[PDB]
Amino acid sequence: CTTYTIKSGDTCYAISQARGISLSDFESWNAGIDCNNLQIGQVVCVS
Ligand SMILES: [Zn+2]
Ligand SMILES: [Zn+2]
Repeated sequence: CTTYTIKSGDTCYAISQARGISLSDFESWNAGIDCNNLQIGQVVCVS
């Protein structure tokens, strides 16, 4: 897991798209993450 910290206006889709990964793979690395309720400062895996 490469970590990334959620910033204002971030979405799981935009994070995935910017890194050239599928949103499904991103979800598989992020244990039931709630993509419609992200918190500023939340830490996610991007690899
Ligand atoms: Zn894949
Ligand atoms: Zn939700």
